[PDB]
Amino acid sequence: NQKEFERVRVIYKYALDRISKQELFKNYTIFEKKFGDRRGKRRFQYEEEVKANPHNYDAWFDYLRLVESDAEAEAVREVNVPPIQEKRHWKRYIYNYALYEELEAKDPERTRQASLELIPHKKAKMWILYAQFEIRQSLARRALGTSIGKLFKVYIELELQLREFDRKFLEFGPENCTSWIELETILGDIDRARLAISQPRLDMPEVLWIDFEIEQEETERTRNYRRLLQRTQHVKVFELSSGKEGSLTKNKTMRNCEEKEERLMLLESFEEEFGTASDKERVDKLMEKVKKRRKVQTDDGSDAGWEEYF
Amino acid sequence: RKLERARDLFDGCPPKYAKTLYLLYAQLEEEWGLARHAMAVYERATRAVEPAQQYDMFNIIYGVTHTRGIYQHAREMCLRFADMECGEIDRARAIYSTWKDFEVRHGNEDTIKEMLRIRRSVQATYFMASQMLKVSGSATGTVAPGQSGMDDMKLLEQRLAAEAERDQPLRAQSKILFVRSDASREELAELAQQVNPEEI
Repeated sequence: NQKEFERVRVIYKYALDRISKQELFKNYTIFEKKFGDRRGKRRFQYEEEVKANPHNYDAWFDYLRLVESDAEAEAVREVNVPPIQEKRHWKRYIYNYALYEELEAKDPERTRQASLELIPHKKAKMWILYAQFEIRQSLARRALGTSIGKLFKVYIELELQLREFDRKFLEFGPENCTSWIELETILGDIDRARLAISQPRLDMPEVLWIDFEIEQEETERTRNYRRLLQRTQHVKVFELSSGKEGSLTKNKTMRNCEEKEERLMLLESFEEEFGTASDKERVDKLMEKVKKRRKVQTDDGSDAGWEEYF
Repeated sequence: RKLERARDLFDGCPPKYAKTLYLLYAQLEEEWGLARHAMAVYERATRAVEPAQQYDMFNIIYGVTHTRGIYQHAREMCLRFADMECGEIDRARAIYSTWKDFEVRHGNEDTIKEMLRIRRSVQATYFMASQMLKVSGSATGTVAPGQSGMDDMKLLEQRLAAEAERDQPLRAQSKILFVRSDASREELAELAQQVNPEEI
């Protein structure tokens, strides 16, 4: 109130060397007053009051103190930079969830030297194999060289080798070899997209053995009808509806189709697919009016034959 | 400038003057003025300063602390809603620190995902019964599951013909096991009809 800039700072500093050893609540309030009085550049005690209150937050348990370590470290980061990172490393380690919490913080600190920080965080046979393929070959390779080492790992590692090798049949084969150890069909469909690729895939599927065979059958059919029917016979036996859809896309479609339908009906009231596949076969026939009328004749023929069959 | 500050030695006037320095873009100096205003007018007029002061300074940890100092009504909720998305649960705890307020928190917690919301109601229980019915029943429908069903019993017993339909539904839900409890439920609701009819 006496308009003293410097004498108030003398009083405040001369008080806060003994009076907080108990603790520092009124010290923080007088810090807020000193930042206020300076207002009515000068936000130094703004940081000191926040940092003291951050450390003042008691560490009870392990995750509670490690949660506070995330708060004050971010406060220290935005505003001994190495010793605060080291005391943060011991707080996170000295607390299951800290492996995902620190890694983040740790990485950030390291980024803000690189070889030592990575060895501490990384501290098993497949992990060494993943490192030797995308370590030396800064961000992404080294910025997922330690984050990756900790469900889509075989898929991401196969995409990492395909990107590293191309900048290739050496890295793609490493993904194809690790696909076999359902999963191998993903690496097979990707390597072929980049016809050996079309085939290798086929061969693999064959050797292995409803969705997996549908992908291999549709790929060999789209590339340019003999092997499409062969894959249907060694897979379809959803699966019954798939065999009907395969015959639609791939002369003797009505006869064989109807035979199959009747057989299925006999091998189990449940003749809704015989009238539906016959109505689509009639409507799909080339002729409009003549095409639509032919579809009605084909659909009604299945309905009449179905309604007269017990 | 000094000619103007002479006025500061001695609210509309206040916001106006801060707007002057803002026009001169002294920025931080201007925020100081809002410091000098609020030490004066206390929790009434100070709010009238403070809402614009927040919207502005955030626009420019410090502001977080400023709300912290500030906190000692809806303004707190807007402000807290801001802080969580620019810890969230912490904010929800702050709002927790009235029915509409309970309704909000639950909404933001649902925004953080479903699991908390069932949790929120338990806090909620302690016209409010209509709200606990509004959320507890929903949680029961969503449904740990044994604790949830027993909770459905605890809530149905916690405290109205539609509610009778609710307890009857909870009894009916059982695969031939919610009958006895169901008839007991309709019996209790009938007892409520008795206490209601008994009223003058």
